[PDB]
Amino acid sequence: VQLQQSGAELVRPGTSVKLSCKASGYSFTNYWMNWLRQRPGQGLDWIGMIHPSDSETRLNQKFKDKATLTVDRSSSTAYIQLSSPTSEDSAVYYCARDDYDGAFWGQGTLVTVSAAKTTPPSVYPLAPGSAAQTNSMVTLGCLVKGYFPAPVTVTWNSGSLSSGVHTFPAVLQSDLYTLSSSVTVPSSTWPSETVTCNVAHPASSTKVDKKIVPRD
Amino acid sequence: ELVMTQSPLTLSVTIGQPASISCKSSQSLLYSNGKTYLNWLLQRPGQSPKRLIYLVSKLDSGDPDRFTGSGSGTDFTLKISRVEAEDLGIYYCVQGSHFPPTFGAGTKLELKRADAAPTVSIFPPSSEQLTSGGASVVCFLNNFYPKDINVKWKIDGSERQNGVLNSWTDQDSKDSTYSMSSTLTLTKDEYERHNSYTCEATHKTSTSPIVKSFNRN
Ligand SMILES: N#Cc1ccc([C@@H]([C@H](O)Cc2ccc(F)cc2)n2cncn2)cc1
Repeated sequence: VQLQQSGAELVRPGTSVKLSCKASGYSFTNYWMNWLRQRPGQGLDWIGMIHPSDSETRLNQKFKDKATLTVDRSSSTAYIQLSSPTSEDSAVYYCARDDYDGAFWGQGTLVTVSAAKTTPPSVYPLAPGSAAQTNSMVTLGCLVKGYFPAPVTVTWNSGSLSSGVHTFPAVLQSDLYTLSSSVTVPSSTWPSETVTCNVAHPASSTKVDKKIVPRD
Repeated sequence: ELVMTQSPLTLSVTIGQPASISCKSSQSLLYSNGKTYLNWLLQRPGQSPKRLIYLVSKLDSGDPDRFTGSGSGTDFTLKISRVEAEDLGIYYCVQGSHFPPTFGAGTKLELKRADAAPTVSIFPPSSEQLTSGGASVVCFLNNFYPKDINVKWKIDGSERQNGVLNSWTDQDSKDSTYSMSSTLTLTKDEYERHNSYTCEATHKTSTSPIVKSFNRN
């Protein structure tokens, strides 16, 4: 058995999108096909289900005006169309079977709802605010703000600074992604030695460096 | 809609030791046919959810006998006799007796370790960002444990919470600590209206507020 789900989707808010789930290894028209959702870092939500035999549908009322379920028995593919998707609809969509004969889930489809066009991040230096240095260690960082789509890759000194690094997961906020990264080095290393974060954003074909200058 | 309640939301475990997760339903799950529709799924990182137990205690093909589901009515339990690395992830309970089926919030398994105070650092907006008209103040609270931390931004004494973005790392694969980032973004004008910016964390490793501040002077 196997449920093959379609690729990631970038959807403009207020428009629409339709995802597919191709089944194989069992009789498509013999069991209900479920559709679930998992928004960023949240739990699971059952959207509804469809029986490919007659395209009969049972929807969680919470999605009645959001999801339309259909099927194509010819290619044993299940479809879910989302109407007027908003930022609140961004999430990983799963089709699945959970019945007496089996429990199978597709690999999932990522749907990001944003009006943003490809946008390189604005990289900003995070330098201590000339506030004490009684610490043996010094923490610096880079704020990678307002980019789209995800992801970006951040390194410090071109991979020379590996340990002592924390590159936080990106958060999708107001149509754009924002992420930060910290690095800690001894007081004898910075600023006597240069510390630079390198942010690469594949989608916009950009790779920029931002040297962390001591707080003037 | 049936409210499913799981506890704890985060379960600290030790590889080799047993684990127990709770799932309570707002209404009885015993359906009119003598069956109680409650299943348990495990979602490993980067993976799709996978059912492990169905109808309260029936184990899915392959599921190690280390797993045991039990309960009845509105109270159910999932037990692992001895946690293994492969068991790590997020466990969900789901009821199918009341339409529409609803899932518990999920219980993530995390490794146990000793308490660790966070290392807090605060950073003022960059002149580059100020040129663009914005002002993001960043605070890093690193390598602490447990995961429970209460962070507040205090501007000249009062807590302000207008424009905030928090991000948390996954439990560190090496030291089992957690790290957190908190960014307070104001417009350049709003920023220049205050003087003392403070990142204040309340954590079990201290009976006093853990603070780091900077004055716009
Ligand atoms: N009330 C009710 C109700 C409505 C629909 C169903 C569904 C299915 O189990 C729902 C489900 C999906 C994923 C999962 F992880 C757990 C459960 N279904 C039934 N037959 C085939 N699918 C079940 C109960």
